[PDB]
Amino acid sequence: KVFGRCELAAAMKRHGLDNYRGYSLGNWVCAAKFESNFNTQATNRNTDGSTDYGILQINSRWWCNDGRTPGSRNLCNIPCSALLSSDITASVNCAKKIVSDGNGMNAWVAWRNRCKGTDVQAWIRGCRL
Ligand SMILES: CC(=O)N[C@@H]1[C@@H](O)[C@H](O)[C@@H](CO)O[C@@H]1O
Ligand SMILES: [Cl-]
Ligand SMILES: [Cl-]
Ligand SMILES: [Cl-]
Ligand SMILES: [Cl-]
Ligand code: NA
Repeated sequence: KVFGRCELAAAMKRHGLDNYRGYSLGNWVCAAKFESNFNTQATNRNTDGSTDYGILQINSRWWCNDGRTPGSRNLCNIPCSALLSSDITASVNCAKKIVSDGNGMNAWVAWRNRCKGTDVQAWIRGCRL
């Protein structure tokens, strides 16, 4: 599923991401925009053999199991395919654990490089929330 911008902001807000660990909703929508272009089916292979999955590009090195990342963890206790569903519950729940692990949203490389320090409120501008 390719979410619309305001459609994804609503779903993130319903699942409790707005100001989760102090990150306003616009941060999460910006992160999704540059990680997956709002596409729940996005995948990308990392150089070390791990793979990032879904709308927030969550990495199999630490957070999910895909059966093909030897030595990795499954800290969110989910198959990585659950992160590709049109329902974003799994991605949001796992995002909440990642963002709580000490490093905030710096765990998302695209957020650090393309959202951090910008007007992230622009990303929820005009949305009925
Ligand atoms: C929280 C998380 O899994 N972030 C990943 C990061 O691990 C990975 O290096 C990158 C590759 O582009 O995508 C995402 O930002
Ligand atoms: Cl915001
Ligand atoms: Cl594995
Ligand atoms: Cl959803
Ligand atoms: Cl933080
Ligand atoms: Na894993």
